[PDB]
Amino acid sequence: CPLMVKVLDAVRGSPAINVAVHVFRKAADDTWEPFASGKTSESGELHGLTTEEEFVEGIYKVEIDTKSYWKALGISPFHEHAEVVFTANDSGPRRYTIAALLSPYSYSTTAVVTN
Amino acid sequence: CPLMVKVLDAVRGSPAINVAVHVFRKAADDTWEPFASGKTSESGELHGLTTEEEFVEGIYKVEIDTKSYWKALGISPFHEHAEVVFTANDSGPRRYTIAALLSPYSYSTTAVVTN
Amino acid sequence: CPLMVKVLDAVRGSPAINVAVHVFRKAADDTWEPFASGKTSESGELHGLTTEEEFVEGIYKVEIDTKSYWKALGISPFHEHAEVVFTANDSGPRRYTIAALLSPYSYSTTAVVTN
Amino acid sequence: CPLMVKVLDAVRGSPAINVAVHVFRKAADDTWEPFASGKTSESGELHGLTTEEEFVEGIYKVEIDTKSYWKALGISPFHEHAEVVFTANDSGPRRYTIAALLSPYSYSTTAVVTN
Repeated sequence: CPLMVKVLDAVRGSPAINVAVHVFRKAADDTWEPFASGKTSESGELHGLTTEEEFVEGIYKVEIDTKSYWKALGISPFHEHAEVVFTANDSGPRRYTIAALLSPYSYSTTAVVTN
Repeated sequence: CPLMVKVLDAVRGSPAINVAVHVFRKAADDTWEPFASGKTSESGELHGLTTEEEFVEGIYKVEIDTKSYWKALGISPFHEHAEVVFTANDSGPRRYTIAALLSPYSYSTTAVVTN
Repeated sequence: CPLMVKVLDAVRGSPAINVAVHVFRKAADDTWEPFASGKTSESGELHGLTTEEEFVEGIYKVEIDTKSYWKALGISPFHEHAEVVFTANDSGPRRYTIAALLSPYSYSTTAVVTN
Repeated sequence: CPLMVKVLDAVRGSPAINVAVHVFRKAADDTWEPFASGKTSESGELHGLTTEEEFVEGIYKVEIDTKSYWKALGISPFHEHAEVVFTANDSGPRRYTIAALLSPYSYSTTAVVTN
């Protein structure tokens, strides 16, 4: 499991369920190419985005579609989406978990990098 | 300013106004003695809690009454309050800003300490 | 599993391992009585604090011993501990997860309440 | 002040000084056009990015160059930058403060919007 995304809802105190997540990898010409995507589960998690073979070193962007999430709950949001941009490095630990905690006008994101 | 408290509302993207704050200082007998209190202004800031003279070395607890804030807005939140516990002035006088960012089921708190 | 605690380290991007956690329940005379305690595991989680039978409605305090955590890593911290105070209510969902994200001068805490 | 950016360092408990910030605005062709840039002062604040006249309705991206900040301090962080993407001024002019709180493997961002 090279890359996992976990999302929490700070207003309801719950996993953020059915949130669209898009992962991109930066191409040689500096454009962002679609890499993987999915929707978070009932546990707020998104598994199976990629494989060890495909997840090579490079610069990745994870876009979490927070605006649509809040709108589906009838709550007025600030951001278009939450964005997490990072370099994958083979030097460090092998599993990346991108965690996000969502409020209508604020979010935090943390990388948990483990073996 | 020896001690300032600032509170923001992450649902509205606004200062958190009229938030009650109580400060305690640990006494010689290990009990929490009342030290100062007040409420946040329209800027979400609380000034004038204490003075350079009165704000001696000690262990302090800043209780931010988040439940009363949310309930006055007609919201049922998770926490009773946010509690911020820290040693102050152990290396001489510092200026402390205790900030808090509030959501119904989550909060963050940060200290900014200047010499 | 009525109550679980999960702690993350924002500096290292890792679970916060071997963090002491103390849970208290408020007594009739307003004092805090020890209720349960433990240390977080290699995954940053603390399971088995209590049982459904013992975890009755009431006001609880969870103290996460952040100062000792940072000192064991050789990093200079601000807070004595992180404190999470809440009322357990049988009305809502049945499992409480108290999550905390730690930095030397800041922390956030979120309640994830699920069935 | 139409747009202000404020950055804090959660390791030091201090303003984050000399942080580069780039603002982009989505153009008619869907590309991110450069809009304004600057760097945070000793207060961790960045003023004077734009004007009431120039800060028209649009989708804006505030890129906060967190990796360069940490590397200038001799630290290897996780993220490339923190990106804050939002529609502005769609209901008339507002004053936006975009705040960010930085840790090597985590950040939080909050918008405070006033009329």
